[PDB]
Amino acid sequence: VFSVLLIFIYLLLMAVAVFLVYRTITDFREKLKHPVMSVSYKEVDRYDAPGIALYPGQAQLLSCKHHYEVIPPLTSPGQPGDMNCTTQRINYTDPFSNQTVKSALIVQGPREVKKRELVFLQFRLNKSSEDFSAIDYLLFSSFQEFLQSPNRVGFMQACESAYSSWKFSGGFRTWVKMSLVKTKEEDGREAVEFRQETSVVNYIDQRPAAKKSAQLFFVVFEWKDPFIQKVQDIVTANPWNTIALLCGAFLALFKAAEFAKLSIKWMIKIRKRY
Amino acid sequence: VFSVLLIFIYLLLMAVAVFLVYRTITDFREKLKHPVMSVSYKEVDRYDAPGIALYPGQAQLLSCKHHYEVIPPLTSPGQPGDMNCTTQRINYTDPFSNQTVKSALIVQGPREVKKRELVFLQFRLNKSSEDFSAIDYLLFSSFQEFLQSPNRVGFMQACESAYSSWKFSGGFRTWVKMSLVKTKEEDGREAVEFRQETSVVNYIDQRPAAKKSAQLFFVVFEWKDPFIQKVQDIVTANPWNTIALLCGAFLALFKAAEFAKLSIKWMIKIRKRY
Amino acid sequence: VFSVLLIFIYLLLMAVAVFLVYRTITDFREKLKHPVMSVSYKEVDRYDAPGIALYPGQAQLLSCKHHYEVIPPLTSPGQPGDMNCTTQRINYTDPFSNQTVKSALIVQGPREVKKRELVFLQFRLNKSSEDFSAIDYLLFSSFQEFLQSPNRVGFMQACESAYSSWKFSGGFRTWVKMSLVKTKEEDGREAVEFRQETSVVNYIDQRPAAKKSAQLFFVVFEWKDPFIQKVQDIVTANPWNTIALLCGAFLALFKAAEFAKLSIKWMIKIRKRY
Ligand SMILES: Cc1cc(-c2ccc(/N=N/c3ccc4c(S(=O)(=O)O)cc(S(=O)(=O)O)c(N)c4c3O)c(C)c2)ccc1/N=N\c1ccc2c(S(=O)(=O)O)cc(S(=O)(=O)O)c(N)c2c1O
Repeated sequence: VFSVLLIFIYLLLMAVAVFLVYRTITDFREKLKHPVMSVSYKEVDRYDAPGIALYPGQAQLLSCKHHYEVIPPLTSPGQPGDMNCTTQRINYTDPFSNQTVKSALIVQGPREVKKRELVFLQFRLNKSSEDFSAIDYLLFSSFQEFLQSPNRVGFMQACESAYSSWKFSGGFRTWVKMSLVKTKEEDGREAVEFRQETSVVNYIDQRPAAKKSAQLFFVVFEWKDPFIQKVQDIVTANPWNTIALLCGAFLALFKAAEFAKLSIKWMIKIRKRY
Repeated sequence: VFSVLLIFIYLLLMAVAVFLVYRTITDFREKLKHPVMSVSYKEVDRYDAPGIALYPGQAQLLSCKHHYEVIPPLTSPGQPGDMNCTTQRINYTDPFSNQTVKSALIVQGPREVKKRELVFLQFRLNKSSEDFSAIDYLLFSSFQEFLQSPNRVGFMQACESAYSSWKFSGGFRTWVKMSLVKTKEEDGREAVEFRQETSVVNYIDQRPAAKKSAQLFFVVFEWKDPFIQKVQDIVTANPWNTIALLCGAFLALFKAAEFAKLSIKWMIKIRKRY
Repeated sequence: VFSVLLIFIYLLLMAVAVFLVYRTITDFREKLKHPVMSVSYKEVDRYDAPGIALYPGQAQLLSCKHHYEVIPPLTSPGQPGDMNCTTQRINYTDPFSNQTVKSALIVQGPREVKKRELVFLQFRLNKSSEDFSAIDYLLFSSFQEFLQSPNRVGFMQACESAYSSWKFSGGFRTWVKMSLVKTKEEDGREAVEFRQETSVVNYIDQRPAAKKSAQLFFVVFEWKDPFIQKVQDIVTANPWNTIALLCGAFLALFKAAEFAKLSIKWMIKIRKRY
């Protein structure tokens, strides 16, 4: 049976090999899916001029100011003037219904983050029967790409279908801080997405001191921090390394079996002593 | 007196082996206490009816509409009517103080994200000496489960102790989104957590145009996107692979020692040439 | 030509070795640029008192109270009283411009999260021509460390440079919630950051019911959850040469090649049999 004992060592080795193979294959199956993610933060000297698409509707733009200081100056309510920005009016068909042309007002944003550059926009809307005043706006990465790239309808259609719009209220100013997150998929595209944290500041009617009762909106756009987020869905399943380790483990089993065979020859000598 | 020269590389090799073992055990110990995080997404054609747990207390319900258009239509002030919602009133002893009982009403939330159906409901509360108005509310995964599972009080106690209880103001509309994140514990249980980003839009007192001083609440629940987040806690450095790695390193080190000793025998022949 | 064919195993071996070296070099050179992020949550029985800094300017505090009960009490606004907080006024020059000296107040935060401790602060401000009333506040890890550490101006300069400041409006309260995120940087250092999610509730003017129309701001500070969130970036393998890995793989592969070539020598015996 001693022959069967050496084959018993061999069968233990084979069972270990079977367990190793099945464990490794199921581990590789699991690791192919459920990839882990990594986040890296980069710094930018000055953000690329972003694009803000407003949808005022029946409300006209009173004053747009590109203010460098982090403290905007005083304002004269309902006083047209002080327009030193860039604006383009567009008529594009929303993909949702292909029946309502959603007029858009496209405006350049702030670039110099380190000088706390910000954009101040004032809007006036004559009282109506809406019962709820709101404005919806959208953000996209670059404005010069929009201006230069032909078929602007196409670019903003892609923007609207891809990104999301979050409306700001009326009757009190809204402070908006933007942040950029870049994600890479299997196709190697650096998709850019925007995030914002809002902080509404109430507006005082004491300054007007009039009976007009006309709703006013104020928006402030600013860059939160120079840091840009970059999320990568990293993959830790390397077929070549796993195959190399599998072969190494197989040959380790075989060579440990050779060591055990040398020990079993020692034991054969032992038996010969007895 | 050269056997020590032959064993010099042997002792260096054993030092290498000790260093490798210490480093590997330290790495495994560090890895067993620092699990990694992963995130996954999916496209879902129809969400499961989420829970609604408004706690009016002393404010009655005037209207609750299950709209299917992203833009709710015009609404008159006050004038209760148009009840097209499913409601269930439940009383349960608090799970924190066991002193007070908070009467709650449960509503069925939007299901179709693709049609972007919203639920728009409004409450009014007569003048009171509170001087501050606000209504609590919390969400849970499903409403049909709660309707069917007996011993409701226990389910609500668990939901309240687990899910966060948010608060929405009174006096203007609070467009509230939703989003689901699902996590798997080491046991294997699936825990679903709600998170959302509210958006406040102001009311207008012109529509009432009366001296009533009555609160007019307004809430709009809506699904954000057809993406359900999953967070997974991946554990790296499984033990069998590490053991196989260490054994293979030992075998390779010993075979390198044997090859080096054969080459040292050749070099000793060379020395014999001198 | 049979000699070359006998070495053909060697040609394939050299190709495999080139591929393996290139793949491992590129992979482990690419694995340092983007490490892997890991997260965890720690439960804390009771937080360390944090320091809450405010910049009232022309505003004067009216009442600061700690409230262990979840529901804060109701009072008559406009009457100073019930001051049960600790404050240490400071006057320091900001780092951004080194020209504006900004007097700042500091108050003790809520410690016992389990007992539901919330800090209630009332501020009063006379009507002016500002047209936009807001107060910006900051959070630092522990007020006590500030009291103990000399050169306190330096501590707040560092705090202002590091942390971000977000303001709350004037006219309705704000129920600020706080949470702590700890991240370890590569240089053996731990950084603590504050996160929050505001929730504004409208304030009712019925209590004054007078023509003064003075501005009142109400702030509540609470702890979101006792959990502290730690995030750390960790690497994969840090050998800087990983010479042992590929060396052992190569030696194992070469010994396997030697055994297969002995088998091919048996095959040479075969060919001799023809
Ligand atoms: C020594 C060392 C090892 C590792 C490490 C290596 C591998 C690994 N996991 N996986 C694999 C996978 C496959 C393997 C294969 S294959 O399947 O056939 O391909 C074969 C073989 S083998 O049979 O040849 O052994 C393997 N061992 C394989 C393997 O280990 C893991 C998880 C870890 C990592 C680090 C490491 N030594 N690190 C050092 C080592 C030294 C450092 C030194 S020192 O002055 O030299 O003391 C200084 C400094 S400092 O100046 O920055 O302070 C350091 N940072 C030092 C340092 O970081």
